[PDB]
Amino acid sequence: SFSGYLKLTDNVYIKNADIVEEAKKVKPTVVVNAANVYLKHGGGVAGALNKATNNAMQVESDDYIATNGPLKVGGSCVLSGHNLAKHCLHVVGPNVNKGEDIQLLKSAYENFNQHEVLLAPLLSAGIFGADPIHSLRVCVDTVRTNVYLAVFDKNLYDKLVSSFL
Ligand SMILES: Cc1nc(C#N)c(N)o1
Repeated sequence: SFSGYLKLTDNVYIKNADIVEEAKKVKPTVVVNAANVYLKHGGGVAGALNKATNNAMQVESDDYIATNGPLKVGGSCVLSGHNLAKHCLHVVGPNVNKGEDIQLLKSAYENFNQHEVLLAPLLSAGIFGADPIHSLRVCVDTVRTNVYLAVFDKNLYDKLVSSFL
């Protein structure tokens, strides 16, 4: 199962890891993708997860969008986890660089409560432009299920752990 995680709360764990390598190792039931409403997995966590699936995640996602239309900011959909997980929960956190409402971050984390255990990144962090310290706070105050957070950046991981209240 999940190894080397630091326990933050009753249900939130954190590790300095590449979520792709973590998913390939653990093969979790659910890996969370830091998705956008169009499921265009170009960069950040989404680009990395999609590249690990040899673009199969993008092909599946394009068919999903053709059928259903775009997701809402704060929403999610469950698709295949391909070679990374049983399922991928594509969750859209607000993108601060596109001027989206940061208050939607709690709605985005609420999607995690539909899954007993997840491997996930910090929503709206990285190229989505939100403060990762704030994202971790919203995560711990919103998610009640077991969430294993993978933080790619070592310096950010250290800052997150050392400043955790
Ligand atoms: C290549 C890569 N970039 C990230 C991020 N963020 C990741 N998980 O893997």
